[PDB]
Order: sequence, then structure tokens, then C-alpha cells
Amino acid sequence: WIARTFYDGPEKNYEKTMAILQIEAEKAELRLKELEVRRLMRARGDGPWYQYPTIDKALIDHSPKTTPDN
Amino acid sequence: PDSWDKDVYPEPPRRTPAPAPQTSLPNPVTYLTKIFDLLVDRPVTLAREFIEQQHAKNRYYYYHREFRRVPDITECEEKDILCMFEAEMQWRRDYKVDQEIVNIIQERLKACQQREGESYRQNCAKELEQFTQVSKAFQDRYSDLGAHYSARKCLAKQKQRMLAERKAAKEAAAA
Ligand SMILES: CCCCCCCCCCCCCCCCC[C@@H](O)O[C@H](CO[C@H](O)CCCCCCCCCCCCCCC)COP(=O)(O)OCC[N+](C)(C)C
Repeated sequence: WIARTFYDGPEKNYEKTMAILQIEAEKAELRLKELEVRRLMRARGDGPWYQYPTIDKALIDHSPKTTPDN
Repeated sequence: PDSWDKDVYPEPPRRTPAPAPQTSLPNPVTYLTKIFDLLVDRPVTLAREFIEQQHAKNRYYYYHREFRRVPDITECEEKDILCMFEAEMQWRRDYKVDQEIVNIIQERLKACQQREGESYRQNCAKELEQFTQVSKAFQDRYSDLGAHYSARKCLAKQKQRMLAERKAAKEAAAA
């Protein structure tokens, strides 16, 4: 009666633990991958992150400058 | 009594002597047993019959749980957590069953020692040997794993034992 009224079968806890383990293992893998990706982008600078600004090329004046040799 | 299996818990045929009264003096033990029976066993027996018929009026069943086999830790990938979880649970259940097997053998040994009286050092040699074998197996399987034991540590211990055995056998073969 106690088991019927208050508790649940072993399979429920078993499968819930499987799901929790899957979720947290995926999270750990994603954390390692994030660290590696951050290191690579900061070292190289070829990704969307760590893009430090440079001078805009639309600021340059392309017109004769009173002197042929600029 | 069918309440337990006689093959798992063996008991000798229980041969007992017969009374051979050499004197006409009536003993107190037989009269005491007779009055004990009449005054104690009969009321207990009638109460048990009443309770047993009450139980027979309402008969219901309960079942033993069966567990399927799953891949063990030897056939689980290095970082695959789901198969590791299943193998770990299986290994823990097998560990519990092994503990109970050792318990059964120890109960056999204790019962033999009590039963044999003064000739226990001789008549319990089979039980002593069987307990020695079971103890050796259990000690090899599970000893020195630690408080944080697991299937991986048991596997590593077995692997180290097998390396030692293979090396010793190879050295003996080529000598
Ligand atoms: C002869 C009898 C011998 C046994 C006596 C047992 C008495 C039990 C009392 C102690 C029980 C402690 C509580 C244990 C569980 C409570 C918490 C939780 O586990 O239970 C919840 C449920 O709790 C109960 O609904 C309520 C419990 C409250 C007990 C209160 C008892 C004392 C009250 C005293 C009041 C006095 C009167 C007021 C005076 C002013 C959730 O259960 P639920 O998730 O649904 O279960 C579903 C199971 N399924 C999935 C298989 C279907």
C-alpha cells in the first residue's frame, strides 16, 4: 500500500537518470568545445569573436589632391 | 516445510536414537514434555489453524522481478555515458548477488559447525573447502576497490591480474 500510494516504479527513476546524464554530458562537451573555440578565435582572429576595429575605407578621399603624387 | 529450497540448504537425514529405558523409574522429562504439549502446543496450533483459514479466505500473490542483461563495462565506449550507466547498474546488482552467495555459504558453514557437535573439525571439511573457494573468488573480484568503487575499477583490477598471470605463465613456459 505504501508503494502504491506514495512511490513509483524503478523504471521512472532509471530513465530520468539516463536523461539527466545525457543532458549534463552534452553540457560538459559543449563547455570544453567553447573553451577550445574561444582559444582558437582569440589566437587567430579569423572568427566572429575578438574582431577588433580598424579604419573604415569609406573615409578615404579619392580625388585629385592638388599634386599628382598625392 | 516447503518454505525454502532443500538443495540450497542441505541437511543430513537427521537420524535419532530410540528410547531404551533400563530402569522402571518414570522420568520427569517425558511427563514434562507431555504436559508442555497439552498446555502450549495445542492452543498455539488451534490459533494457527484459525489464522491460516482466515488467510486462505483472502489469497493474493506477489512476484519476483526479472532483470534483462545489458552490455557491461567492457563493451562500453570510453565517453558514452548511457552505456556506462547501464553497465554500472548491472555490475552493482551482480555485486549484491555475489554478497548474498557468500552469505549463503557462510550460513551453511555455521550450521554445519553447530550441528556436528564435537566432530566438526572433520565433518565440516567440505563446507570449509567450499567457503574457502567462494571467499577466494569474492576476494579476487571485489577486494581493495575502495569506498568509491565502480565497474571500471573492478575491470582494471581484473586486467592487472590477467597481465600478471599471462606474464608468469609465459615465463614458466619458456623456462
Ligand atoms: C497502520 C498503518 C501503518 C503505516 C502508517 C503510515 C502513515 C503515513 C504517515 C507519514 C507519511 C509521510 C509522508 C510520506 C510521503 C509524503 C510526501 C510525498 O512522498 O507524498 C506525496 C503525497 O502526500 C500525500 O498526498 C499526503 C500525505 C500527508 C500525510 C499527513 C498525515 C498526518 C496528518 C495529521 C493531521 C491531523 C489532523 C489535524 C489535527 C488538527 C506525493 O505523492 P504522489 O506524488 O501523489 O505519489 C504518486 C505515486 N504514484 C505515482 C505511484 C501514483
